[PDB]
Amino acid sequence: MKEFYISIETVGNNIVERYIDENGKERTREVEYLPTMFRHCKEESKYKDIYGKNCAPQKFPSMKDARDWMKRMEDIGLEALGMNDFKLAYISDTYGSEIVYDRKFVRVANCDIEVTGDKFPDPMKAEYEIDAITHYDSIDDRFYVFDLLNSMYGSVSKWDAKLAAKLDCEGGDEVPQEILDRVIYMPFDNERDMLMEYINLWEQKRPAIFTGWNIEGFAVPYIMNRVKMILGERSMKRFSPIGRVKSKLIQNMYGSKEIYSIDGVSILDYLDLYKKFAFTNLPSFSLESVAQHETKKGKLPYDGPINKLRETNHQRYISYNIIDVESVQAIDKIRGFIDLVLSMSYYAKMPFSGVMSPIKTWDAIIFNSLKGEHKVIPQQGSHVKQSFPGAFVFEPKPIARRYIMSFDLTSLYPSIIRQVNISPETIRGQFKVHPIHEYIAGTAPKPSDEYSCSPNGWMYDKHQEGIIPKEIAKVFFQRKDWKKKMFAEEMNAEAIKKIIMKGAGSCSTKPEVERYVKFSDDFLNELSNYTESVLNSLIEECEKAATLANTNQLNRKILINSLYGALGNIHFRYYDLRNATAITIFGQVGIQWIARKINEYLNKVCGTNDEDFIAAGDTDSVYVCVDKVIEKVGLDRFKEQNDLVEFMNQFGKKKMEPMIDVAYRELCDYMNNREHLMHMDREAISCPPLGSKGVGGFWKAKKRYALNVYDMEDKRFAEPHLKIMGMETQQSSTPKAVQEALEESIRRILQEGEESVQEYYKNFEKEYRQLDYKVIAEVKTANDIAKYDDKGWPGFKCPFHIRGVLTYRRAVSGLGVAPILDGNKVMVLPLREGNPFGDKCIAWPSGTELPKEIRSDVLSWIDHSTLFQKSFVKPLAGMCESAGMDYEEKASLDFLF
Amino acid sequence: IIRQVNISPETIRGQFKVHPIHEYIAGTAPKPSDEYSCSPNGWMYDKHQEGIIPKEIAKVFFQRKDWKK
Amino acid sequence: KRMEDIGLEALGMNDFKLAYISDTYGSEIVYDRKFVRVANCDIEVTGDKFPDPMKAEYEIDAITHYDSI
Repeated sequence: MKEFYISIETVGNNIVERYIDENGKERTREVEYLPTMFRHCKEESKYKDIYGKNCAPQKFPSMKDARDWMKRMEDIGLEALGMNDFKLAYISDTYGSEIVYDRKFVRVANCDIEVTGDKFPDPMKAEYEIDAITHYDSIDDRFYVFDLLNSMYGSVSKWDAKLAAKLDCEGGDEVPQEILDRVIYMPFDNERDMLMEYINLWEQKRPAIFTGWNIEGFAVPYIMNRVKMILGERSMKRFSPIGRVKSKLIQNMYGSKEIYSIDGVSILDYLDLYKKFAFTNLPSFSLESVAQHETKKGKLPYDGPINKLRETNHQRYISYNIIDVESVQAIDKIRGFIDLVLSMSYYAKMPFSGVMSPIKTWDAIIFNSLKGEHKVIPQQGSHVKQSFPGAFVFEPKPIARRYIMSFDLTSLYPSIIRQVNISPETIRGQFKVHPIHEYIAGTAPKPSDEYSCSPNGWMYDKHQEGIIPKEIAKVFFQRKDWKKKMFAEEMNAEAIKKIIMKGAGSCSTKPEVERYVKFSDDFLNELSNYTESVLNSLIEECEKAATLANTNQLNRKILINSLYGALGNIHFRYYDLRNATAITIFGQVGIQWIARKINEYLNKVCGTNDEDFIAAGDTDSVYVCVDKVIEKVGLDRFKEQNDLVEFMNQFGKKKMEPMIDVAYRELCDYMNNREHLMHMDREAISCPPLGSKGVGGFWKAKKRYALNVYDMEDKRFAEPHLKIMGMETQQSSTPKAVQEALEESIRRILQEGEESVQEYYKNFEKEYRQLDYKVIAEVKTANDIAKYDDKGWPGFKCPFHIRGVLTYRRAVSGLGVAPILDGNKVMVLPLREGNPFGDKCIAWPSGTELPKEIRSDVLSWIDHSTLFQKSFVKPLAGMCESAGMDYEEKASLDFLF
Repeated sequence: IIRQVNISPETIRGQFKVHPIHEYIAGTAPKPSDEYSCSPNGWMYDKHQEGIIPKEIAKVFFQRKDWKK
Repeated sequence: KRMEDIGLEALGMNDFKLAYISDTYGSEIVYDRKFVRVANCDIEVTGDKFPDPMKAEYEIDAITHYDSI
């Protein structure tokens, strides 16, 4: 196979690189790199810069020589062209051509750690002890488990595999058997031996990419702080193959935590990878909920705080962590995220960790393309931070819109990038600036005829294609090609399964198999001339090829989606404030333009005037509300929801292409570009169920609403699915039972009608009173109690939770219960005025129950009324007031005339 | 405190079972150690070798005393 | 820089001024206050606008400089 690397780093005047040799074995080499820099030249040279000026190369003998040359030509006020970074230059020059790789060869390690502690174990200080370490090695495909037997928290027994494999009722933990087939378990009596064994295990099998769920937040820091605090820095630095473990301190978002960097292994936090490369939103991003979402496999419920688990049934503890690491692997097996990171790294010819930063990725790819085109990139200009106006958010009228067709165009910012061709050399000057409303209404004349136009007052070329548009075109063509390859792989795989269940009894031999291309019929016959084992190998190969196609396709997708955020950042090598402002305000101008055109055309077609049809909207989405066409055609014509959906789909199909084309060709000739790529679709629809009196879709606030979608992007649903955001259905401040109740109420108001919501209100209101008092008690933190107490009675400015704690202490005076301690958590149950305890609330310690003697007296005297309203009534009020709806009725309007 | 507890970057010898501070304040907590000195943040420093920082503190103290005399 | 790239500790005083003082004096230093030239300066500039430390626009009319020796 081709020579492909694992990880490159810089050590002094040398480039060190861990790679895979020609025979599939891991090796390490050290090369004294000779950087080749560039500078401006008056003489004729074949190397021409971005603008077109001739430039001359220059070789250098040392790393420091090149750096000092850059500094010295910087301080004399002269510009030096090329790349300041050198690892990218080395990797680009060494390989040059596109590289191939085998995912099996690269060692992908997974880690997870469990630390028993009195208080939350703090990764930065790492004061507690490690007793659970599960390291998953890929090529060895092994779950190495390190357990600490004799800790300072009391010695415990030894883990048993067969016991854990059993069902939980006999005392097991239900770990799947194939997992225990690979669990290499080792106990340790003392911490030093276990940590040293982990160190030497890292040494023997050095990971190439070292991941885990929330790893740089809790795992990496804790392990390294503990090895520093136990063994010393001289062993802490043994993690890296080059002996360099430098600690970065910032995490400037709140300045809370610290990240780590082991020079030689590419740390890649799986939590960040999921957060950035999933396009999904969840109420909580903790491993358990997302694992349930992804693999539909939670773990057996447990009891008590985690801190005491090690001392109660440590067995389960260790088994718990063993399913912890697998869950992550499961997610990988569903998403192929590490295959994606390998694909991007080897497509951009760049180090692995750069995947975290879109700017580095884009710089690498654009430099590689330009170097392939014999050009030179400019020096990274230094600019100050000048924030530009944000997103043009439409104004939503809090009104219920029954028939609302929503749509947003594809790659808004990337498409605009070809509308204005904004590369640094493409600027051509400025023109006379009109008010923005003039361009919105089109009253301004043509800014320029032979030169392109942008609403930011600036002007760009038309015949000279920019380098950034060239990269956009290349990546977009690659994405289209790989989507075609996906279709090819899909029907090839279905042909293979057709061959499989047709039947094939013959010889066994693997033929000349191809990838990412369509399979011929004669090839299908040849595969039918092979055994069912060979057929299984063939479907495995087809599935692997399809997964690689997915990695490539979503690679292109995220590159395109990240270019916009790359261009607007200061440190990007081709930042232009004019370009960023043009991009943003052109997006605003385009969405306003299409909103106005929608209003005009819908008024003309309906025959009315001055009517507004556009609802709320973002910088790319315009949820126009169109119900006039439905009533205009005649609601009686439709007998089923499917017929109405199909009719409005045909209306959208006949309305989008011609209207959008005419509403964008004039803007295209205004802007004077080569061609208008800018276009929307009919992605989303919504409609209240036929024959019902539900509102269908309302609008509570900006980006806070609900709809009953029938068809997302031609994915029809037999029953309508509710799409909800903004409200507390997804907000975890309220309990989960009320979350279910709110989502059900939302469904009822959208679809069923008024009386349904009234009945559900009354039903839940009856059902809430007898619900268990544990879940309907508010979680609060009990602190600084002694300050707010007055001889065991409430004092000045006594907090509500502290008030409840004081009432509890008064009530449990003489009950023989443990007192509430400062810093503890308490569930609070408010009380009505006049209780024998003489106060409006009570609070009891976390994880415990109310005392039996006073439990009945409390329960008979609790005030659930104001809690119910705060946890359930609040939302309905907003939607019903914003949907022309009532949430409880006490007037007739019927009994009289 | 630095001179008495014998605290220095080189006299660290491990940690012990930390108890909550209010348990130490009332004196009901168990004896943290017998072999080396201890500090109620939950750390343990050797009793015998006087640290460099305590040594310099003692030097400066003695200079202070002789100069004031 | 070379040893830091390797990652091994480079012990010793990183600032060489302290190394010079430690090496070339060694014994307790004896000094006299009549040889240290300590200076006290004060300024007064006549100008309509409030004085701006960076602009340095006006001339200087009153300067006073006190020397100890």
